[PDB]
Amino acid sequence: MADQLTEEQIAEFKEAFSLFDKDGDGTITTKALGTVMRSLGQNPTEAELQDMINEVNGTIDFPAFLTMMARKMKDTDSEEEIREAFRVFDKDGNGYISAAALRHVMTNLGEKLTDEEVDEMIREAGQVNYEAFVQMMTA
Amino acid sequence: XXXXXXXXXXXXXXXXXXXXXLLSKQRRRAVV
Repeated sequence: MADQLTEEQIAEFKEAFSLFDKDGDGTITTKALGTVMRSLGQNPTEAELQDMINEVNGTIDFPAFLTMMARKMKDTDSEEEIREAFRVFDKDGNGYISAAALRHVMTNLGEKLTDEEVDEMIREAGQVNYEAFVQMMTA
Repeated sequence: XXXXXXXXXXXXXXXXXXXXXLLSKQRRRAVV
């Protein structure tokens, strides 16, 4: 969906779109999608653009441009969501968390997890590293 | 005193025998 982004990327993206829009229609050419992304720091090579117009005629409207930035931002955020989700598990932050620490903080997180689900969770996997916890979460 | 030695050997054998003796796919992106 598009609720993954806050207000403040969307108000910035309409700021970039209405700056280089042609006549206020909400239209840009297949050149201007390149210059509107390099105006904000993001510098993709032309293969990254080449698939998105194939994924959406020559008229790139503002809901089409908003959906392409949402997929361009969510893939790196879905790859990096899980490390900061791992940070409250260990006290130091290198990735090493105790097994005795993990049965009171993971049964109390608010998804109605009982004592039985985290007991299945850790014995289908001392202290375990960080990259194994992605290996055991995504499965 | 053979009964005490047999009871101690039986207790040692019993102690040696005693010593020798999911979630859904969206809940895992939810719990993360």
